[PDB]
Amino acid sequence: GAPATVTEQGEDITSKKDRGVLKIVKRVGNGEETPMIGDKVYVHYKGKLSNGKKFDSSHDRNEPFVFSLGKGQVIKAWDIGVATMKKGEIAHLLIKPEYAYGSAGSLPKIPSNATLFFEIELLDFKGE
Ligand SMILES: COc1cc2cc(c1OC)OCCOC/C=C/CCOC(=O)[C@@H]1CCCCN1C(=O)[C@H]2C1CCCCC1
Repeated sequence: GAPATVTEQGEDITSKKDRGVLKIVKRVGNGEETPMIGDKVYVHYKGKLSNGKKFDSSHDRNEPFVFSLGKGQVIKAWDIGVATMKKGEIAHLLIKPEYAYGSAGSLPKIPSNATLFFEIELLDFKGE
């Protein structure tokens, strides 16, 4: 499935090159700008545990998901991954626990030491 494809084929976008955040661009976006830290970012996403045992989508709530990049509003892997995306891009991310919820997890949704998968569409971003 998509998670295994990212394992095999994704780019390691971590600074440490520890394969903690792997990315495939699935649909190319437009322009040269990518979000800077502080920017207000608008996304649609679908996510799940690598193992399929829980799922989540912006669509569940009927509206884009909006966050400020780098303000600790989302997991580290999103701050790292979404900062690489262009407006209109769709990407897949596979994420090791050290860039998500770690050894503690976040019960009941996220177990300890969980690997996470997301599809993310970058709809728009704007400067603070
Ligand atoms: C650990 O708690 C949750 C995790 C996730 C979704 C949750 C959630 O309950 C608070 O509720 C849906 C509404 O929440 C909005 C974003 C939350 C920030 C925390 O989430 C994140 O930083 C990441 C990136 C942004 C989108 C949501 N995502 C999640 O980790 C998801 C999680 C994805 C894997 C499957 C289960 C849900």
